[PDB]
Amino acid sequence: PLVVEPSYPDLVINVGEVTLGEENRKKLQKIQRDQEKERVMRAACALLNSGGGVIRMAKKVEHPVEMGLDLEQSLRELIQSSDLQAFFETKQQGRCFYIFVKSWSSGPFPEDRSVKPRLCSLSSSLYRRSETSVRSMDSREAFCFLKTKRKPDPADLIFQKDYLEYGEILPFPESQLVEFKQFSTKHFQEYVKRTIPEYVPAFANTGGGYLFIGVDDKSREVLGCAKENVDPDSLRRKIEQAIYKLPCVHFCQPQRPITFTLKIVNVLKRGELYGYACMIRVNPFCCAVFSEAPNSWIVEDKYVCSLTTEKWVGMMTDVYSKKGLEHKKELQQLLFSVPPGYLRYTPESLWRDLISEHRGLEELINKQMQPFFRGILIFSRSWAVDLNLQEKPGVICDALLIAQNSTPILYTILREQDAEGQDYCTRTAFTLKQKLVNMGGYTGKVCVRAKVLCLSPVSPMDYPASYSLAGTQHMEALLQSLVIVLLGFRSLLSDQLGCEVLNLLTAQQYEIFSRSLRKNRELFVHGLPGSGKTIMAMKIMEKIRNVFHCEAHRILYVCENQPLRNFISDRNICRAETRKTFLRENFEHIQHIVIDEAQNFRTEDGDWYGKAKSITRRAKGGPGILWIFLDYFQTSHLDCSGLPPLSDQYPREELTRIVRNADPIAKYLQKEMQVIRSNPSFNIPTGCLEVFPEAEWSQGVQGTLRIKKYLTVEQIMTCVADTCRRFFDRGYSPKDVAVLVSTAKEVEHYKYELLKAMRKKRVVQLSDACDMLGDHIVLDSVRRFSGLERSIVFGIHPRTADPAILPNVLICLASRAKQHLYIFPWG
Amino acid sequence: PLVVEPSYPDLVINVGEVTLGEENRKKLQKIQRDQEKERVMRAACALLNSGGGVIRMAKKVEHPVEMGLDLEQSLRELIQSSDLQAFFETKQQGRCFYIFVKSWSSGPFPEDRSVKPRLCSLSSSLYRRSETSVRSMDSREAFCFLKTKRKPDPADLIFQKDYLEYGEILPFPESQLVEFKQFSTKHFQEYVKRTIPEYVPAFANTGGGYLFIGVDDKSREVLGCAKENVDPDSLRRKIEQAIYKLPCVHFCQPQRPITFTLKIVNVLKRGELYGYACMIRVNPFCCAVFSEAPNSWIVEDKYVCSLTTEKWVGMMTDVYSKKGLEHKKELQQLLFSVPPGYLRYTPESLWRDLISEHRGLEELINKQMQPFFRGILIFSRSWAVDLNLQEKPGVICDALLIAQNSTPILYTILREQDAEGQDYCTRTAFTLKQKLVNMGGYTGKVCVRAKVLCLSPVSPMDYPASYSLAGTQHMEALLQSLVIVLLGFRSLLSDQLGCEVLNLLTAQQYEIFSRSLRKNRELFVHGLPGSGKTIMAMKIMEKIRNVFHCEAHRILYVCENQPLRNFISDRNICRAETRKTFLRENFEHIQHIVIDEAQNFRTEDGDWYGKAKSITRRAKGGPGILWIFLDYFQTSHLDCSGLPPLSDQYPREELTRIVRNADPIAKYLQKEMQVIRSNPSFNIPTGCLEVFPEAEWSQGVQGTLRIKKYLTVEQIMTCVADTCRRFFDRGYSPKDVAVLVSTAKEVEHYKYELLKAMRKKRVVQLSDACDMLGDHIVLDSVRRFSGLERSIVFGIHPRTADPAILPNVLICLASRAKQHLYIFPWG
RNA sequence: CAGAGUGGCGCAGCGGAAGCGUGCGAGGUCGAUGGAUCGAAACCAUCC
RNA sequence: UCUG
Ligand SMILES: [Mg+2]
Ligand SMILES: [Mg+2]
Ligand SMILES: [Mg+2]
Ligand SMILES: [Mn+2]
Ligand SMILES: [Mn+2]
Ligand SMILES: [Mn+2]
Ligand SMILES: [Zn+2]
Ligand SMILES: [Zn+2]
Repeated sequence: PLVVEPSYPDLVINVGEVTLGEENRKKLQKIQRDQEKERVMRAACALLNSGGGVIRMAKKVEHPVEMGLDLEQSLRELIQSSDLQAFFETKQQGRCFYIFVKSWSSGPFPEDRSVKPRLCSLSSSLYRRSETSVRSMDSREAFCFLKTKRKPDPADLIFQKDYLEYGEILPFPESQLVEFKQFSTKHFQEYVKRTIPEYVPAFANTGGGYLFIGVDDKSREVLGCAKENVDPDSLRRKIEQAIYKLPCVHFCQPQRPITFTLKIVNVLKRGELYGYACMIRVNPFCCAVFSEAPNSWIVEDKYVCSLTTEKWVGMMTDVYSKKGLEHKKELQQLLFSVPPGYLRYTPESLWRDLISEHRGLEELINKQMQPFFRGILIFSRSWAVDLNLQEKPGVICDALLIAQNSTPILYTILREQDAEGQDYCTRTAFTLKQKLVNMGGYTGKVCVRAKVLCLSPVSPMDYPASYSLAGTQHMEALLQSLVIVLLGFRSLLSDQLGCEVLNLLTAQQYEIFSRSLRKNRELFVHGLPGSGKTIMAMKIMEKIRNVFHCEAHRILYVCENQPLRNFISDRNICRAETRKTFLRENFEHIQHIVIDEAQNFRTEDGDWYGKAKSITRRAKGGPGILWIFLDYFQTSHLDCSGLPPLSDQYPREELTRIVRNADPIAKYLQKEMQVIRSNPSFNIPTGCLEVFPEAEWSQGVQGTLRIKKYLTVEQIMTCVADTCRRFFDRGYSPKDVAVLVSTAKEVEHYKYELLKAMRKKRVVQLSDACDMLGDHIVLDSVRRFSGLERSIVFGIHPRTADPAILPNVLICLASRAKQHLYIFPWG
Repeated sequence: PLVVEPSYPDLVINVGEVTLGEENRKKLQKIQRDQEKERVMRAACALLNSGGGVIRMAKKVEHPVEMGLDLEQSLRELIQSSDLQAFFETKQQGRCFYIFVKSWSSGPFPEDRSVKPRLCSLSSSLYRRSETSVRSMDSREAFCFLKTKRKPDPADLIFQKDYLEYGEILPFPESQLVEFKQFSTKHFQEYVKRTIPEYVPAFANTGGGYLFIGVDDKSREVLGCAKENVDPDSLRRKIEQAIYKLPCVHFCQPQRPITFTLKIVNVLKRGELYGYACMIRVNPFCCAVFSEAPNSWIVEDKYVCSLTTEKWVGMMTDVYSKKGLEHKKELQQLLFSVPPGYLRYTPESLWRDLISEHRGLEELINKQMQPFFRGILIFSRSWAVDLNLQEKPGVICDALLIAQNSTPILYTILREQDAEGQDYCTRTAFTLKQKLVNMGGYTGKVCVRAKVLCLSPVSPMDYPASYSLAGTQHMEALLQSLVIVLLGFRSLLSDQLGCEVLNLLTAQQYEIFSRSLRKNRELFVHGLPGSGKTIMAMKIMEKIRNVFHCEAHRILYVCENQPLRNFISDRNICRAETRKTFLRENFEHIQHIVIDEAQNFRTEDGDWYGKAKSITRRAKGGPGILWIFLDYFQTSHLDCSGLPPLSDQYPREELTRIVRNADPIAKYLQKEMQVIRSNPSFNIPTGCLEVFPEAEWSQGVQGTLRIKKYLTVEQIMTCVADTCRRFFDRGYSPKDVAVLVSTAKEVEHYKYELLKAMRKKRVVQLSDACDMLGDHIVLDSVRRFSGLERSIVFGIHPRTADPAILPNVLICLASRAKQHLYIFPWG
């Protein structure tokens, strides 16, 4: 058998001794020549179908040789093209000959998915009748034929005869429906056994037909087989067994076997029995019939394995993320932008952390990076763990180099040398390359070299020059495949990519939403939790600036909460104020007004809606913009909000697509919204909560949601500290974490407890919700975090005065978490 | 030579005598065998590339014979598939052998454009270096190669040498970049000259390479050619001339020629000059290099012609109604819906006219139609005229039969037997079939039979059974291709299809528009001329009833003009009234109000807008719907309309896509809207007319715009009557025509004047705009025709009392025509 | 435009099979691959 | 691969 070599960062199949050179291979005997050719072609097919690799063969002479015409032609047949260089490149050194094989297909969703076949095969074992000849279907023909099958005569006169005259002439020729065969003179039963697989499947795959055995096909003479040579019952039994032995694959019901009529008739010479002639009528088969199992190979674990018939048909007829595939170019430009003329280290925060914790690491890396002038060096605590592989103690970090005029290199940094370091690095590089091809959908020639570096005080293959990243196009394509690969795993870079995907989804929804600016002066925006209400408000204030050409301070933003007010003020896109400040001060200078979280306003301090109406109507350019954003699921009090009735809240816009939270958080939000609908708060007008989220909408961004109950306050705080420490060690910054509590009164108690639990984790700095721009964890109440978001949120003991409002507080908490949400309910 | 036979309704190529049968073809000399094969393959390639046809060949034997293995294999090579039955079917009758060829690709926009090449070829003449061998690209390979090009070494150490030593061993083998040749005799010059065309193009197309002439293949020793056989100057001249003789095609700029380096180096023997060795370095070429012209054939005019290199590359790399292509299925189910279980005649009005005009036509057709149980028979005055061919006097009618278990048949009915009737029918059927394939994109096996019928009391070819319409799928696909074909011509059916296309575009825009119903209670809809405003209003009322579940009489429609009132009222979708009636009467039972053409309202009778506000505000579902449709380009007076200010007209919806007029009418409306914008009326709001048509929007519907000036009134009347008579002869109805005049005072004059002409055309029935549902020509004023539309409009002498109102009239007139507009201005 | 590639060397076969002349019983799978044929070096195609 |  063929076995993949284990100590390489690629798929490497050793095919042993092979005779190379056209003269050398012509001097061989055909049997050994064909055996060597078949070995090489099985290896090539497996590598084509398994993501690419290297074929290693020892050559018997030192001097450079040509591969050979038969091997060339077999590779051409394998890829159905004369463009060998697109998939095969050879190098040779000393007594070694290498064939570097590119993947035939890459990714779960190729562009050519409906155009080209998924596999390469040495043979498909599919035959069809083409006029008077039987022709094997190549990979493309078999693909089309299986697609067709999957989508939902004077010969009969002779067939009806119960006997034939020796030397009789049949009145028709061979055709699409008729075949004439003579009997072999030597081995009659072996001959029929050989003949049935060639012709019966071909007729079955195309309209059926007649097979006459014992007929000269040049004369159409009936000859048959001498009775001394054949026994009709044995012949019939052999024929039937051969026909029933043929593999068949059904795309339908019922799955009845091949339908055929077999007649053995007497051949009478001068009216007396001379011999027997065989006639088979093959009726058209509903689906594909194979002469035998297809000759297609693939790499499974560490072995080169042939595909079964049904597995082959499944591949030929049939955690990935569609959002990554859709946005790969934008995501790559955002995170992995490749600069001109200098080498970039990312993530910068993790790089700075690593060089601070480890002495000489910066010098080691900078020394190793001297040869490379342009590219990106992507760091990580453990690329192995990033790819769902086992962590290795002693590995300081891993770095992936993607630089111009170089192949991808995975670096593993060790504090001190270890025996398993090289094996660990090779395993990680192999996994990364296979992911880049099979999950990331990279269609080029790719290799990842595994190099182990040490801090304290098998040989790599030389790949062809086509495996070095030539320039910007190659680097960007490889980095987009890397984006797709990373989005399928849990890691720091994966979470950053998920944040950017959520931002892109919000941008799409905002592009749709902003068309309402030209069409409404007053507008009531009813957004659902996680629908991006506040992002929409900020972007619409920006757009108002450019559309009405008014100076930024002419636009006013009103909200209920000081933390949200401060967050909006930090961007300088407008003037931001709280309901109380808005009602107290004077704003005749304001043209346009945007009100957010209007469901949380209150009437005691005045008629804010009337004041906003007056201010916007007294504008110079007609009645100014007055857009009121609100979300009735996120009501924080049972009092009157001061909004107009639901009948008078027109014109209306609905933000129903969740674009701000990962998939688990969005599902939790939907369930909580349904619970709210079942038990609505009585201050909300009856018909408000009948807004339903988009039925088939999903974010395609993976996140985290854990509910940890029955814990004490001390246990909760210890768990929070441990999780935060793990995130920070992996490379998350503190400013991506928020701890939200039941009420503002418990904030100080839980703050002291969190500091007690965190002083063990080397960080002692917390922040209030009013300082979102600081590099610290924010601890506050769910109420005071309205409109603000963090990647990681810890929800501690969500509870309120009215059990009816507890689902509301759960929604308000869950909607603040973008990717990771930890809830610690009461017990 | 090969010429298509003229007597047939298909492309028929006569290839003459051909030897058929494998045993008979083996007896031939190779020269004759190959000549016959080449002739048959030229015919097959031409038919594949020209929409299909029949190859006729006379065979030398009476009895049936198989085609022959070489012919089978050539056909398989031509279609790059063993599925011969998909494109070729054979029949033989006595001494004639027929090959029925299907089109390779159909239509200007095939669904597989990016996958398969548009042409079949005998050879592409494109060669690539494939390791150590040169291979020609098949059609698919060349398609991919030209698609790629269309986008905007130790060998060098031996090449750089000034001289070589006899017996020197080259240290490299033949490879992707190196080719060795060794000619040892006289004729060395001819050998290298004919070596150039096969190796230089391959290297040029495949990244360049080296050609060493004078190197032993097996040992790689430099031997060269004895001095006495080679003259270096002459050799260089031949090599350069051969290289520059190679055809090249450029997709780029600059179109620089092929770049190469040629060296004739001295081969020394112990320091003594022995001979010459020739070395060529071929650099990669920007584009495709051909060894010769491609071998591809096509039928143009009556000849089978070979494509030139440039035409072949164009066809391999590069009226057609795209709207028809998009909507073919809906258009077919609308106009050519095939019924189950009976034969349908269309158009029904034209059929009735024909059988009323001609005695015995009904029995003739019904007796001819007995064999057919299911299908459709499509009548016309002249299908030849419909297909832009010449009209033939004596043809009563043409009918296209599309029935199950039959081939398409075009019937030509003559009043009396004629000699040229069969030629006319055959030409029409040939044109129809060729259009169905090359313009309607029909990818099945299609033939149109041509039968001539006589009202007064070359043999046809028998097609394979696969050309008969098996059932619903084939008949519907053929009728959809017919829809596409008809939409590219002028005819009654083409106009009906264009009307349905306009309706489908309006329906798409209404689906986009109706989403505003949930979001708005008050809405001001600002439509441009031809934007479907009234259709939107009607459909929105229909949706209001369905969504609010209120009875139709609860919805009120208010307009300015009695004819539009009547037209809307007859729909029974609502209560419809005029402005004055609305002010006068009581409407407390009304929930919703829709107001159309609001810019034409007047303030004299009262505050209609205030009344509508009051009525709608007090509905059960809160404030009721109050949608006000209006178009300021279509104003009818200089007086105040009573609408609220433009700033107060919010929220707004703008209908900017023209969906109710054909392309010429839409372009005319766009041109005149600029004239309006140049000088708007003083009563019109300042900024309202700043709305613009959708930039890249086109209906894709053919229409007619004719402006006939410098004519007197009787000339106008005669032209109108003549055009109406021509339309009615072709089969149009009088209810498709409107004659619009400047004012109602001139209506009485023009009505008598128009009758004075129509009494010569045998129509004496006219009506005003209030009888739009009758079977008569409508004559009325342009303003009185507000909100209504007809397929054919004659606009006569537009006029007004003030130049300030003059600009609107031409738009207000042109917007009322759907497909045909005739304007008769002053002069 | 055609032809040739079978014992070290030169060569005949022309549908059932490995032989002749030279060189000394030995010496080749009839240039390679694929195809038709019940069946080949022999018929067909492509390639070197 | 070579030859006429
Ligand atoms: Mg013989
Ligand atoms: Mg052979
Ligand atoms: Mg066989
Ligand atoms: Mn046969
Ligand atoms: Mn070679
Ligand atoms: Mn060579
Ligand atoms: Zn089946
Ligand atoms: Zn070029």
